[PDB]
Amino acid sequence: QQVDPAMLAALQSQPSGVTPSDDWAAAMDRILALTTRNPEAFRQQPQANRFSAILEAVVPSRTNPTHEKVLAIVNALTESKAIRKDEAGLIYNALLERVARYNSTNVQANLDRLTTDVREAVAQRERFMHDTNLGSQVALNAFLSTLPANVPRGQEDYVSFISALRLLVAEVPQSEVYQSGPDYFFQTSRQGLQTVNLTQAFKNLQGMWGVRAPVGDRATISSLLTPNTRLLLLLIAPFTNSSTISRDSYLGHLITLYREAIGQTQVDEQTFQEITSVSRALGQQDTGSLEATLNFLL
Amino acid sequence: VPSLTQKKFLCDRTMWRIPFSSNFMSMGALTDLGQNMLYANSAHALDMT
Repeated sequence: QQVDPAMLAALQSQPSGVTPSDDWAAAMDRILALTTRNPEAFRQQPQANRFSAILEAVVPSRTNPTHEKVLAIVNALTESKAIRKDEAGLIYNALLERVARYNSTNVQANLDRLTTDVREAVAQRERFMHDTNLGSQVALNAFLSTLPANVPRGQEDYVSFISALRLLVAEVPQSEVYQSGPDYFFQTSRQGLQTVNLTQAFKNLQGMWGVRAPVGDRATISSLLTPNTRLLLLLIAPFTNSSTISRDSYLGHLITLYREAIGQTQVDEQTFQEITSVSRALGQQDTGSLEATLNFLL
Repeated sequence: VPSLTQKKFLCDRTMWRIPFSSNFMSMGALTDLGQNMLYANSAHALDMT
């Protein structure tokens, strides 16, 4: 939920009340009675909690940030799942033994360099959540360095389909591709369904890019296509404008018609939101509020 | 028959607590009259007889 780990290190090892040992500029801010909200609040403390603050502010203490700088590292390693969460009580029990064994002027200044690049040079972790080359760009640029670029029929639409497929894994942060076994896959979401067999799809689409099929043929592709190729073309449909594969290829009978099939449900869901909200507006059997509703929409 | 009187009080199981404060009350642990000697290295003796 947080952005930075060192703020949680500054939340688990700093005093919540204002002390002059660490925040002098706020502890002296209220001794001299110069504060906007509640100014006159330090005279009326007795000699117990005046001298226990007014001595320690005009000459500060000299504490040791060794126990605090390591929590800005041990947290920064468990935020990125390098360590198990069940385990950080051991490594801080081992790093604090480490940097007190080999302590110097250098290591106290070398940890302090390392609690800055886990703050402002950990912006790469903010970066490839957006560009998602975790598993979407550099894991697919091996796939595009695997397919043959010499297709006999349809030389131009072959390199515009994968030009529209690299855009698919780029405009979606959740989708990713990977190497499992001798073939590459592609899931549209983490914790997600609809895994396409990406090797067994472009091998099915090879020798298929030029057909120029007529518009009176529907039930032939049970022995020609494969339903995951029929689902990969479903996942390429919203990111494919009308200028990719124009009109008369058999993919124009597929990719354009898949956008119309998505174009049905992206307005009939708004119809389905109306019907399920008027069954309780007039009084309708909720068991029979979905049987006849779906049959009108399928 | 006539009678003198003589009396005592039994109060066992407890101390006699004298509080080192000013109004002799229990206002806190770090007492009232005590805390004016926090930064007074001032060797008070006492002949409590």
